[PDB]
Amino acid sequence: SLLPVPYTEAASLSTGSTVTIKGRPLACFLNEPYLQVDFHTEMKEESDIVFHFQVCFGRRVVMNSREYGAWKQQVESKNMPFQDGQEFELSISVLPDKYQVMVNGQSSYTFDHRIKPEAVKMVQVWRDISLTKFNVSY
Amino acid sequence: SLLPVPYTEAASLSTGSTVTIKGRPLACFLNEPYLQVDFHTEMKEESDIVFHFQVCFGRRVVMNSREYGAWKQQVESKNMPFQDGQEFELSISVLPDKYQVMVNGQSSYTFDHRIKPEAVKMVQVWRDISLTKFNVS
Amino acid sequence: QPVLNQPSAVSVSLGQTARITCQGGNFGYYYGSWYQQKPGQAPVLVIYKDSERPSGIPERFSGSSSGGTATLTISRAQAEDEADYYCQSADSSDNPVFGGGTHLTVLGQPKAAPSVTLFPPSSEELQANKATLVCLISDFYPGAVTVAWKADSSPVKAGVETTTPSKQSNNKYAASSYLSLTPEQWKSHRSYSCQVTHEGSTVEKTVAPTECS
Amino acid sequence: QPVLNQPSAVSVSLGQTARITCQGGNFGYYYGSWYQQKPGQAPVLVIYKDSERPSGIPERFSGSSSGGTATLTISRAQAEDEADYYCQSADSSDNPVFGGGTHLTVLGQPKAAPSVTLFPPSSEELQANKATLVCLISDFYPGAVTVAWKADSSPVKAGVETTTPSKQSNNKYAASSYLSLTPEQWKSHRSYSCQVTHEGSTVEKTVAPTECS
Amino acid sequence: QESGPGLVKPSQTLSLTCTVSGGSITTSYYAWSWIRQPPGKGLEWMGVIASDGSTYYSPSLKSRTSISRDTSKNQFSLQLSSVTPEDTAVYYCALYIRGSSWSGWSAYDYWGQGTQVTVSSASTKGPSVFPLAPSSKSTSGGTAALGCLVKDYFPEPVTVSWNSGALTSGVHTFPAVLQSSGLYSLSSVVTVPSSSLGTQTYICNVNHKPSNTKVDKKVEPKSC
Amino acid sequence: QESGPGLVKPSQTLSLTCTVSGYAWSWIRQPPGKGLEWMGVIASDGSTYYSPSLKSRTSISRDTSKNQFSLQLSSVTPEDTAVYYCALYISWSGWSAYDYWGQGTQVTVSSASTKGPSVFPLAPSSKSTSGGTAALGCLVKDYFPEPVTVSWNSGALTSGVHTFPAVLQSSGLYSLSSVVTVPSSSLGTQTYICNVNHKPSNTKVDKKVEPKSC
Repeated sequence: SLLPVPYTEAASLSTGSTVTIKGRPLACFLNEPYLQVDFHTEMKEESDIVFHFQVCFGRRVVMNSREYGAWKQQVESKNMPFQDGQEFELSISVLPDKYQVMVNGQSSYTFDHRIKPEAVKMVQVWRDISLTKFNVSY
Repeated sequence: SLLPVPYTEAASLSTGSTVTIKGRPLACFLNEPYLQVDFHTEMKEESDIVFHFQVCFGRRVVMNSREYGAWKQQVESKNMPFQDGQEFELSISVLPDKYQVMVNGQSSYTFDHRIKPEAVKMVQVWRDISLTKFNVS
Repeated sequence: QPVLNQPSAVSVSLGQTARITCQGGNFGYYYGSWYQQKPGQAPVLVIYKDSERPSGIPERFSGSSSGGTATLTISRAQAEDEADYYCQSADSSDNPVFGGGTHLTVLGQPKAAPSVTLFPPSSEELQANKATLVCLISDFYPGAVTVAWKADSSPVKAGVETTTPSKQSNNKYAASSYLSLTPEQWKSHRSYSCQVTHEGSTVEKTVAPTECS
Repeated sequence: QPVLNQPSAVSVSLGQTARITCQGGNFGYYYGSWYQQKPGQAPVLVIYKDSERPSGIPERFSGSSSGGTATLTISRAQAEDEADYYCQSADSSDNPVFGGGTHLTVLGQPKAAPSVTLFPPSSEELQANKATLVCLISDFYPGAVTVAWKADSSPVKAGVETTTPSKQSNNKYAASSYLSLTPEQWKSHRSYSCQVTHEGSTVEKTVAPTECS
Repeated sequence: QESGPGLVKPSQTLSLTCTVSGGSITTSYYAWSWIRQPPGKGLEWMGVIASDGSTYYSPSLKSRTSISRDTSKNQFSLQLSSVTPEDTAVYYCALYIRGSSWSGWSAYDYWGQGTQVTVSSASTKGPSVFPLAPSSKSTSGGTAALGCLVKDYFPEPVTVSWNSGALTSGVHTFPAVLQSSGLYSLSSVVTVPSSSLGTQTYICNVNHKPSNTKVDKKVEPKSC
Repeated sequence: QESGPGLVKPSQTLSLTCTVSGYAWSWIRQPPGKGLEWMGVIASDGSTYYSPSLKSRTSISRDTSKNQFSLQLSSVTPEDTAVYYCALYISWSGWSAYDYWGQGTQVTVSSASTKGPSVFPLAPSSKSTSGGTAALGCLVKDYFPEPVTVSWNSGALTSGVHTFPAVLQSSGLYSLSSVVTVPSSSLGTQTYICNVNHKPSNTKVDKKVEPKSC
């Protein structure tokens, strides 16, 4: 039932791809657990990151990309629709110009493409959260 | 072999107590896994933190305390004896005036007492690391 | 405002053991310290970290702490322990607090008779069209004193301002009283007297303007 | 400095299809764009995001891309498409790169004979103690030309400044050569000649100082 | 050593400074704090400045308090803005010795002597200083207690030195009385022998700092 | 719209401004005859970016109230001589394209100063034609640096006009000429004046071209 965390899955995305995450944080929001979603160009975890999605539960969400091992301009968002101790559904919809990250079907963040989504070869879900479901839809 | 993470255990410390931790990070240092060690005043994790020890593997280590739910002055340290992908041994020696945190039996960080350690009732180990051993001396 | 709760005044006889409590405050989490303050003198640290005393402090001073209360213990009271005692702690590492203050009275101290010195108004004050009589009381214990003024045989009760008794450096009380008078009253009357009462006993002094004193 | 790899110059016949590749660059991650630039005029975007063309760009222009290569396509060539062509991409989101530039030559154009105009040094320049002969060639194809100057029969090569040939507005080359001489040489000689060779053929013009031309 | 005394009108801002050691050897000058004591009240903390850390403040006074330091002068200064009559207090400079980092529950071993700061709308009145001639009596043992009179001054305190600080034995400086009008007045008397009063001349050097009046009154025996 | 002078002494700091008339402004320069070279970018929403080669020497400012943005390349040397373009982008990425490009401006950095061109008229060929053909021109001698716009009769004559590119002379100066193709029918009624403008030195010389007396 439970997916192993860090969860690493080979995947390739394109305009229309949606990344579905269903899990629960492992700590109360006061202790500030993190959640991270990274879209990699290779199966090796040290590879470049097309889309970096890091949540600091209860505080903020930061997104960035890693190109040739270098972190680019970080984009910060203070919107925290996630609710303390409640299970969440996380969906990242790929659009031609940007990403669409919905929280329980509710828009919270966007990220304009810096690397074309066809470069994604690996998706990893890892941080202080429990993971129950992970699916890619088209 | 592996201990459940987050690991929460009741404990009480004083001058002479030594906390032994043996584990391995779950990610390479470039991806910046974290390790956090929090000394709580009650078994509830929402209780105050006498000693907060959070490692950002490969970049720095910061220490602080949470008193009445409020984070106090954070202390920053860049000493990173932790080695990428290698197992670590973490020992925190309690002194009368401060803490003495050794990394693989080698002193790396210190943190002067803000709350006397007798108020500690629970010790919690939780972050992107695997856990194998936990000991109270 | 955050303040520690401690009794305002506590009395102990000489040779007894005095204890001052600091209640209502945040302990267990924190440590406690103690200061001794003398009137007109800077405070002096007595206890730190709830157990230890700094160098110079006698072993008579000791401290206890439990829950949300700290107790200062003075095993063998002496006269010099008559002072104000403040307890100190924090609400948080970045915020210290101080106590409401406790006045400790050391009883059993030897009695002393008051010494009175009365000056007449100088020519300068008479040159300044005023007149003030200065009645000074020293070396008396305890401080409780009543002062009487007289107009050649007749009590004068208006225009009298008398100080609150305060200890000297030698642990004996001292007080003063001032009488506001005009050049009319002073030269027109034969003399003026200051009568001081202490523990029933009485002491009077008298001076006259035209007659050299 | 970072530059993309593309051919420097490319020739294509009118009505045929020309294709320009933009290779050697840090592709796979990023997209490619294309600009059309004529000398001394600003570039104009032709293709963006490797697939779509903006409105106003003719249907002749299309772009394809795959792996580490992008291809610029001009399906139905016209004469006006003769210009310099640049591709662009990035080595990183915060660092764009640009190509070396490609000149597209539209072949099949008819050859044209040169028109030569020779000016004598003006009275003012001679009045200003100078003299300049201007030998102007226009409407000629291709650019390769050699210029010869003569002192009534004698070749003169010193004081000659000859330009690099450059196309006109009607897509034909133009070049000029200037001869620096003094009014003494100007008045001392009967005439001066400019002998121009293009594709072997020769066309000459001559002027004389004292005789109005 | 503390300096910077005086009275201030409400809404003003006054500064207080603390000098290098005032009696402290081999000082790394570590962990300087400000503690004030309202008249007759308990001590009230104001702030601190640590060498390891940076600074801390109290929430009530956070908005109005500023602490600066000049290590080349080895002094650090307080600025309390928008003063009110509640800010009238004795301000102490306290030094933290313990080599550990500064904490809230930490204690201060060496305290500054303190100085009185009076905040009120009323202005400062110069003290009516007057000498007290010695008792004309001739004594078989030898005793003559002559003094000085400091009348009608506001506010407190008033330092009383005798013969420019040349006489300290047996000297008594009595506290002031608060009159119904609201003004203070005190006197200081020394117990000196009545044997020689023409050879050793005694002068009461009275200083009132909030009004900055320096008066050294010549005390002479009264001719009869 | 580009503005700013073209002369600068070495080791100085030169400025270029780009005007905006009816969402990310970038600077691209072109060394003479070379390929395009990126210099920087400044977004209205976001902040600035730079290229490492020019990172140390490049400073980008913005005037949103004027909707203008200016380049500053400090401590200029003769290596900084290039043709500067400002291109408009419409978040900004590296692979992003620029739809509206500035007309461009030539900036030449060298120790030499600016020389006013010794302009001289070129009288038309005195020959009279039965059909009508006369190519008369103007002469722009001894000018530095490039370029020079040459207008005829204050922009009233465009037919058959040819303005030749400049030649780099051995003396070290530039020189070009402009010739118009006008009919030889009326040569006493229509006065032709070559209005030559040299912008780096701001010299305006309008030379009166008249037929050579025979």
